[PDB]
Amino acid sequence: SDGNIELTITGMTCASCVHNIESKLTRTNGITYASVALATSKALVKFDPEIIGPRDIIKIIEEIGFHASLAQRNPNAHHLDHKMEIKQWKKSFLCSLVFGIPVMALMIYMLIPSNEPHQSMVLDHNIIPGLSILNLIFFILCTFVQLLGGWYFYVQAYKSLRHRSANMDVLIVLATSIAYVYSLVILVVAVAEKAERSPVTFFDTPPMLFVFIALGRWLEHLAKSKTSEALAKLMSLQATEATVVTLGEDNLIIREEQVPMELVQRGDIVKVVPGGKFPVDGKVLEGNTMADESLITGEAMPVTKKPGSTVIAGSINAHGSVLIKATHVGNDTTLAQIVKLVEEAQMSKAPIQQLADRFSGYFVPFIIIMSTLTLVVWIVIGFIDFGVVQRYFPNPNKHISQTEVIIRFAFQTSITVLCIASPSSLGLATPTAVMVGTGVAAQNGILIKGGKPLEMAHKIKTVMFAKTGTITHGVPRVMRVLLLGDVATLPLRKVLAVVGTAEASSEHPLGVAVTKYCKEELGTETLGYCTDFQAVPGCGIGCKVSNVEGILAHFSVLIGNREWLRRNGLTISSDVSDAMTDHEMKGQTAILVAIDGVLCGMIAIADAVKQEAALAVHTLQSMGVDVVLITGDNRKTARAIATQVGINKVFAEVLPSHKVAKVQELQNKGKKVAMVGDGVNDSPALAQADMGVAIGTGTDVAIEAADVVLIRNDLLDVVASIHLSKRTVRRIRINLVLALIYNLVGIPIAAGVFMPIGIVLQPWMGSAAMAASSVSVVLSSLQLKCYKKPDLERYEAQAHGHMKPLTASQVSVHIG
Ligand SMILES: [Pt+2]
Repeated sequence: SDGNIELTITGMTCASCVHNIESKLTRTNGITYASVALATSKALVKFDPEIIGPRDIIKIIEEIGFHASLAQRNPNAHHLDHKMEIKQWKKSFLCSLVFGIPVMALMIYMLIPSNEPHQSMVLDHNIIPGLSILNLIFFILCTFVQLLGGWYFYVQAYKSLRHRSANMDVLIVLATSIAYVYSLVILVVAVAEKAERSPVTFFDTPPMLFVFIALGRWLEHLAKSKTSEALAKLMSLQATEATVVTLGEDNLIIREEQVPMELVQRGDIVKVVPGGKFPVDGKVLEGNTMADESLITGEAMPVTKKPGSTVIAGSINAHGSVLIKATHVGNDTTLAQIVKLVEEAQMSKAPIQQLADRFSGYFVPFIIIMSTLTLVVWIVIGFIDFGVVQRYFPNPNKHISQTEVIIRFAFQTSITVLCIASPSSLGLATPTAVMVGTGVAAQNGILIKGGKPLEMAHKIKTVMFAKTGTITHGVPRVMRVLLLGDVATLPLRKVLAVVGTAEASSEHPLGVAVTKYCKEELGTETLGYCTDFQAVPGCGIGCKVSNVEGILAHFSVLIGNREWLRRNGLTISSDVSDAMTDHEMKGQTAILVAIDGVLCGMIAIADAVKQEAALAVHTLQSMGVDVVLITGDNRKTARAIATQVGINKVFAEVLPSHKVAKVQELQNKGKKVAMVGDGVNDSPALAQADMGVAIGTGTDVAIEAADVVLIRNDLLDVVASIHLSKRTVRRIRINLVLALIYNLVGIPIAAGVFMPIGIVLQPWMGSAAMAASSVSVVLSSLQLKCYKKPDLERYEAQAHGHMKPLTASQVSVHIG
């Protein structure tokens, strides 16, 4: 609501444009944030709304030199497809192959000596003093290459040089221009002086530079396109046509229509045939069927659906034809929300990613300075102290004087050094790994958002679980109802009816269960009236019940915890004090009933802890992560459930009001704490925590407090979320090393420092060793896709043997 804009930018090729754009925008006044995604080719900028407008931002971007526009909503396939660039680079490589074969054949013909040559390689027979026929062929071919093959690089360098910054094609244009001009000058000098020998010239490298450049830039885009498979599959999964039906009286088909999604609205009725996708989320009206959504939520078992259930826009129907009423259409569907969340997942760049952006904006000038320094130092060392170099070039050649060999060596070693740098491999090391990790997570239910939580989960030491809806099933079962007061004037029917009618006003999770229970044993569909319903969260409810004859034909009611009756001034007895103890330490909480000050009786209410809770708590304990449980229930109830799962420290009697101070005090020691909440209920608690985990939120992934969202209601996915985040963060570190070892080794070698050992590279060898670098970085990222989701028996394996039981004695409780 702060005028936060999202833009799409076309034309970002080099990895150095991101730093330029971000610095130019942030340095401009009135802007506090700017994130640019090279892979997605978009931008996310927030600013002060009144000072500047979106058109001003577009104008600034156009001034920088990029074409930008407002973000579109549905069309994203071509951005993530990379079709145009792959096709163009493949076409360019095939086009440039026609001039790489002849020069390569001529070069290889020179090297291998024939055992019985026809004339002993007279292909270098001079015709005009200084101009051999070989050099004529090479000159013609190189002129055609420069006037026909390097045009695109010339255009890119010209458009980048119009502004202060320099992209990565400057290196290519400089290399080719120098290798052309020096050779042309030396050839003209040789011809004019009428020398007998044609000097060795630099007319062979431009033909071999462009072939390797195009091959590298084609393979690199072909490898990139495999990183966006998850987004491509998710986006190209929603349907575009629906079968609109109209119901006369008894859901009878009046008529049929086919409508696009942009015209269908909420409340419409649509039918699906077997084998067809559900176009819109909605409520099942009639018909029994079952559908599988393994491409949406990641589960393998196909869910069964009955009239009155919900559907997911994207699942495939199997049995029969079913009519449903549309509820969410368009951007409101779960699939659209998932796609959007994953899209802005690659926007919050990590600090290491920001450093990598900063380093790659100051790379090309560094390479140019290093190349010029190498050229000058080689010339001066050759011209001043020839002894050191002639120790390794001792041969005296009459055809070319020793002055001319030093210059040629200096030029060769100053061209190879700037022809071997690979800024792109350093630029795209981390973004590809981040994208692949997020996609492989999203295809498994875990819905990690943002790049910061990726490395946040690496160093978390304490995890925090809530009780209801997170550890246990969340749908409580009523065990039994006990009566403590009178039986004649307070029969079972009366007390259950009045408590059910009293709680019917409320919506607290445990009370709806007891109300529906009361309905099911009394068998009465009617109910009375409740008035003066005082509802204090975390304390209890107090009210009065009227119209008590509705159910009894077949009243100040105070319901709450023990202190709730203390607040209303009700006495303390001993038989009631140990009444729930028989059940309280068995893991079922108990609610006490007192109407008009009369201790009517007690009810035991239970909710079963999920099976997975036994192992998920232990794996984190063995993985090096501590665990703490928090709840607002009684201390004895927390103690019982803590032992059943194995958490030593618990925070009980926490009223739902504060629930942030306990998180606050844990973070006060400098450690990192992440809480596993439930969603809309515990939004303030998740936001304060460093990483928010929202578990069991099906088709409600639009959560802003939490930075990690889990669709399936499984505690083991918490383990997989941490276990997969570590496996990703390690990949950036490995990727950022291969881009530094290669550069800090390929520069000295191309600088000719290894001359005494006797290893020197011609420039064409300085490009074939660069195209392999860019692809190798991407190929190291794609290895993450080989990730099998661990199964229940998988965790049973490494956890087998050692499961240490614990008793309530070694269980601490809260403080204050
Ligand atoms: Pt380059």
